[PDB]
Amino acid sequence: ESNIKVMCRFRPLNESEVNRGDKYIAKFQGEDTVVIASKPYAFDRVFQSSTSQEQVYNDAAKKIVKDVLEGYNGTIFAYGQTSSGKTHTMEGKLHDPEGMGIIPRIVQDIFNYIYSMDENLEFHIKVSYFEIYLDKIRDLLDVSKTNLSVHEDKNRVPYVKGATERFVSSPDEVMDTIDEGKSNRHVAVMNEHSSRSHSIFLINVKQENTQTEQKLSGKLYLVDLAGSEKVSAEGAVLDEAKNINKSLSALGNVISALAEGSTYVPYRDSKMTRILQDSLGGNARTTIVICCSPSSYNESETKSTLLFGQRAKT
Repeated sequence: ESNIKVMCRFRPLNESEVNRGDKYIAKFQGEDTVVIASKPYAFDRVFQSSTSQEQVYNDAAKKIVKDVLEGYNGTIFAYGQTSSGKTHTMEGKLHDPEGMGIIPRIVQDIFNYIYSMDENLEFHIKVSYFEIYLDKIRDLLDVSKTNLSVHEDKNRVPYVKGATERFVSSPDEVMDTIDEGKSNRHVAVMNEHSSRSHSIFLINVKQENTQTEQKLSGKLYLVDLAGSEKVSAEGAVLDEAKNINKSLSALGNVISALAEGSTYVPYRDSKMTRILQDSLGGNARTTIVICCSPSSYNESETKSTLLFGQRAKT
């Protein structure tokens, strides 16, 4: 009923960390569940370390991509604490086909589809890239715009006023756009390269059918979530933490309302969920990719992650 799928990916394992003296802590009872500290967590799918990039994309994103090319909206969330493998899962290696993670594979599927239609279909792809930072909407493609707003049009379709829309005509133009924006996202520092905001990448695929003169329009949102911080330097990083946690809780409330089939879903309680209202719940398709470390050293954070993912399971 909810249309939301939660998928948990576990990472290997690496040499540097085996030499520190860590245990694997994660046990699997089938395609379903991960068991950590004797507690079971069931999801829509659990990927162990042997699961390839391509098969993660196939399970998580491929049919969402098809649906947007058929005129639907969709959303993919990436959640994980640092070193959970969130970036390997979402981006991977640029031009490596085995290889590349979810986002470049999406871009590759879209343009293959386009190239294979050629005659019959005319495409215009608009991309946007912005972050939710300290509850402000900042454009990552134009840093001069640091405080945008969300609105609804006449048919209650959400839009970000003033956000940069770039036309793109090839996979390279798309990845370039991603890179420009990454260079502007708020990161920091006792972890390391720690996102201090949520990022939203929008792929808007507009179609016109040559033969029939009929238009199609689909929105695909790629949301990279900053991890919840258990922070009590009591200054700007504090404000960052409290905002990250609130927005995650607001998202979790909506996610949970949808998963439990609530007749009222509280989209209004945060800027992100207002932005995502036509692409999260209803006839939209969503995958939540939560990334976890197997390491014993990470055990409480992957627990934090798993429980957040559970807010979304029916």
